[PDB]
Amino acid sequence: NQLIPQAYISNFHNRLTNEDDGIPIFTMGNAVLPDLQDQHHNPFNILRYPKIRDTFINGKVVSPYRLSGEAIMIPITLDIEHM
Amino acid sequence: IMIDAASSFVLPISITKNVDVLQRTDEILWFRGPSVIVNERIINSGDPHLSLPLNRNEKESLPGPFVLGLRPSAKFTAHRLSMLR
Amino acid sequence: FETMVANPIKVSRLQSNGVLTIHYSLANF
Repeated sequence: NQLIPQAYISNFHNRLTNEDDGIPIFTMGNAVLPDLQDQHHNPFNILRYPKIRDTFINGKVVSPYRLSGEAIMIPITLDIEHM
Repeated sequence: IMIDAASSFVLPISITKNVDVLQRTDEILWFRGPSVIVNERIINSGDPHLSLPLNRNEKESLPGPFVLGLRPSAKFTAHRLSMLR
Repeated sequence: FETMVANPIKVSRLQSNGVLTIHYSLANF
């Protein structure tokens, strides 16, 4: 028991529409993330960081999507308004 | 013969003014029988006061109950406190 | 004072033996 499953959280669209994160895709201690600070082997400690209970509370469950001699590179722009 | 009787009771009136010396719950616990006072826990199993040998009306006022209770002598306790430090 | 029926303290044997002292095992949101 007491182990987190390895997947099933894909909280990406809420950070696309967070309005604090400067992502230009959509329009409509003192550290922030514990990637240098140990937590003495309780996962519950990671719930003190304000951007990480954001990904457990506002998360969802996703299902995994399943699937020449010289390259020619072409840049492609994408500009679509939608709702 | 049952086992799971309550055998302790508490009265509702808070009389907790002069009671800091009794056994409190944390009120006052009131049991269904008295206590039992035991003088000394360890019996002294030899000692012809108690063993009664079969060889050879007399009274003897022994000092205290401490004869019948295996007390250590003080020279060992001082030796062990010297061995302490 | 002689009409003051006392309150039994029940022990409830399974409470007396081994009671320990759930979100704090982080696997259940």
